[PDB]
Amino acid sequence: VDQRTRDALQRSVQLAIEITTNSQEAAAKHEAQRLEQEARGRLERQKILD
Amino acid sequence: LAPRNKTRVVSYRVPHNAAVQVYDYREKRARVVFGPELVSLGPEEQFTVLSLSAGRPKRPHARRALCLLLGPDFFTDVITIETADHARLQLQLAYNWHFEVNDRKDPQETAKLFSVPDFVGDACKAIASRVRGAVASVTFDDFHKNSARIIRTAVFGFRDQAVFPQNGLVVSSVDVQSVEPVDQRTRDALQRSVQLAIEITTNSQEAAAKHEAQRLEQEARGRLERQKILD
Amino acid sequence: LAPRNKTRVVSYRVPHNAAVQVYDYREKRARVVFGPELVSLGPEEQFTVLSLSAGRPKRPHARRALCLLLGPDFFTDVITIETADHARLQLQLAYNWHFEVNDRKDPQETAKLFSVPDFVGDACKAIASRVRGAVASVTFDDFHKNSA
Ligand SMILES: NC(=O)c1ccc[n+]([C@@H]2O[C@H](COP(=O)([O-])OP(=O)(O)OC[C@H]3O[C@@H](n4cnc5c(N)ncnc54)[C@H](O)[C@@H]3O)[C@@H](O)[C@H]2O)c1
Ligand SMILES: NC(=O)c1ccc[n+]([C@@H]2O[C@H](COP(=O)([O-])OP(=O)(O)OC[C@H]3O[C@@H](n4cnc5c(N)ncnc54)[C@H](O)[C@@H]3O)[C@@H](O)[C@H]2O)c1
Repeated sequence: VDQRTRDALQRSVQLAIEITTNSQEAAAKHEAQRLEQEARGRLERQKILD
Repeated sequence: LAPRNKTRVVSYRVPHNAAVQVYDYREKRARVVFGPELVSLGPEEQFTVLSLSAGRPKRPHARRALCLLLGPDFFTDVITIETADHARLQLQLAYNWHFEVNDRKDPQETAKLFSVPDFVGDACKAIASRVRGAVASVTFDDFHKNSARIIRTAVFGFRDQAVFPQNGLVVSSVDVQSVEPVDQRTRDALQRSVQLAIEITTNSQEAAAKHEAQRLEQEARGRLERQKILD
Repeated sequence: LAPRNKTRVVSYRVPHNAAVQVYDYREKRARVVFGPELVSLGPEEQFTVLSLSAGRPKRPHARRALCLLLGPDFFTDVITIETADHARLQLQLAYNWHFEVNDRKDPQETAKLFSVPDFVGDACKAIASRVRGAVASVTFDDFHKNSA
């Protein structure tokens, strides 16, 4: 019945959306770091072979 | 239009896959007429007029009719629900139904098609209550990624069809059409999510290109050093 | 146009790969006429008019017709979907269909072609629900590279 209550719940749903976007950005950052380290390791082994 | 002749036998042509109910108030005898037969009233018989539901949010008392069509039709309803994350969002569903009349010669089975005089509003509010109840304990992300299975489990049970045994109305399918948030801020927040996904994809292709460039650069450098020592 | 002679036998020429349904309300007998035959009504027979779906987003009740064409045609629909990355994007699809009539002499099989009086809106919303449901759990990059 109270409008303030519904307005308070809108902040809850926008915080849930912000949480989901932060989660996908963190997953992308960790995949980027894994590929970066794999390429760096292959590059170092190739420099020693050269 | 033009007036009808009150002295002529009042009659009506029942379509294919339809039925009418008509009770002889004098001779005390009911009959349900199926198929594409032509129905002609006796001197004291009357029709059973069906007050049905229609419209886009399925309001009641919106389509009065005279015969009952029991074919594989569908009707579509708009359902506003809210999730466990308090995400208000509205749906558009589609409901394949038909009537299972086992025997058309049975006076007791075929009477039950008119046992429920608003077979559309009943089924639509029933499926609305079921879907609304099951989604209210499901978060927004799970619902967005799995909303076919959620609603198909909410409507049916533990089952391929949702039979309604008061009148024999099965519901054989549900077809979700449009799921969008009621709140504009919600949609605006999701636009930032999709543009971040695109930026992630471009950063991934740029990193892959950089690592391929570094591999070719080191290979050429190694061949150059071996050639300088040979010279 | 010019008025028709009400006293003449009302008749209609069914095309190739088509059918009509017509029920004799007096003699209590239905018949489904196939092929390119010419159909002539008895004194109490009537046609079954089909209210179909048409248009670019496939609205309902947009093309009333009289005979049923059961050939290898296609109809095209526009489907707005959304992916697991919340990418709203619309499609244009094309649906090769035909009717499988095993026996044209069977009164019960051939009655079922008119069992569903809007065979276009039904199939298009059904394929819309299926595609919309399956793509909603697939990310945007996978869908763009593998959407066939
Ligand atoms: N198999 C199919 O896919 C199929 C077959 C026939 C018709 N259709 C059409 O699909 C459309 C869906 O639109 P909607 O439901 O959003 O519009 P709506 O909500 O206004 O339709 C109300 C529903 O009530 C039903 N109805 C009306 N009068 C009736 C009677 N006398 N007896 C029994 N049932 C009756 C109709 O079939 C319709 O589906 C219908 O208008 C219908 O003509 C589909
Ligand atoms: N094999 C083929 O590729 C082939 C064959 C014939 C026609 N076509 C044409 O392809 C076009 C596709 O356009 P669209 O579907 O976007 O336009 P649309 O969506 O307006 O067409 C509606 C569909 O309903 C069908 N239809 C109309 N009246 C009918 C009846 N009485 N009985 C049975 N079916 C009926 C038509 O075949 C058409 O495909 C059609 O207009 C059709 O003429 C293709």
